Formats: sequence, structure tokens, C-alpha cells
Amino acid sequence: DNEWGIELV
Amino acid sequence: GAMESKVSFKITLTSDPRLPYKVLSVPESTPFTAVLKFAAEEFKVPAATSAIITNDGIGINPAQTAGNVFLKHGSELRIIPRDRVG
Amino acid sequence: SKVSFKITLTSDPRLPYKVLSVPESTPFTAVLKFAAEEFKVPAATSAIITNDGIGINPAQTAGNVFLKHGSELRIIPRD
Repeated sequence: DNEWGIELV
Repeated sequence: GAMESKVSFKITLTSDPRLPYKVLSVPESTPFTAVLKFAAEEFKVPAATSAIITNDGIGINPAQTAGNVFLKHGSELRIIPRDRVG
Repeated sequence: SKVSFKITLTSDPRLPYKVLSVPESTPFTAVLKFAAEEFKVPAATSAIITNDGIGINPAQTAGNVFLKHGSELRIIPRD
């Protein structure tokens, strides 16, 4: 879901 | 911006000789369990059995904000998937 | 100068939260909107309330909201 807003870079 | 500052981690799958990695940028207030799950998925490994450790062999307590982990251990982390039984 | 809020989406049983800092003069409408966007729910139908079940009028400064209710707020998505 990614409800904690983690971003891949 | 109104959105919380982010901290970034370089997470390496040391088990792979190639030492591949994923950089994750994460809101400081994020429970580290979310980071571990996110990392496991990026590495296609079971979130429930994998662990994140520091480059100096400390296990990271997942009940802890990303901010804390960043502040105490810096950005170089290792992801440790379990072996199989049988 | 900025004040900060912990907004919890209590309807998500994981209770995910986000922290927002806005200039204490900011109209609370901006934060509601910001919170809506980050939580990926409609700004138009979303409300922000407090832990004790008081509804926050957004035509108010974030500063004044902070002064009266503190940092712990819930975002309430419509049906």
C-alpha cells in the first residue's frame, strides 16, 4: 500500500 | 514545504556478491517497520523474516522512527534475508 | 515561524500518520488540503478533528489551532 510515503531513489 | 523532512538510507543486500542496493527516502516520523517492509519488497524477499542491520553488526529495532535510525546509525544499512529450513 | 501537527488517518486500522509544519499564520484550509493530498483523499469532503471529537474550523490560523487544540489531529474521510 505504501501508506507511510516511502520513496525509492 | 508542509510535508515532513525525509531521511535517506542506502540499503544493501550483502548476501548478493554484487552488493546491489536501493536508496529509500522516508519521512522522519515513519516507524522503521515500514522501511523494512518496503525494502524487503524492493528486494523481493519476505518482509516478515528479513532484518535490517547496521554496517557494524547492530540490529535495528523496528519500533523506531526513521529519524532515530538515521541519527543514531547513519545511512548505510544491510538487509538480511533468512536461510531456509530443510 | 511554524507550528507542527500529527495527523492520524484513524479509519485506516494501521493508524498511519503524517507530520506537517506550516507557518503559524497559514490558514488551516491549506493544511486540510495538504493533509488530504498526502493522505490521498478528497480535500472537499475531508474533515480534520481533534482527539476529543471537536471539529476544527479551517478558517483559522494553524497557529490558533495549535494554541487551542495542540498537535494531535485526526483526518476524517467521507463515506
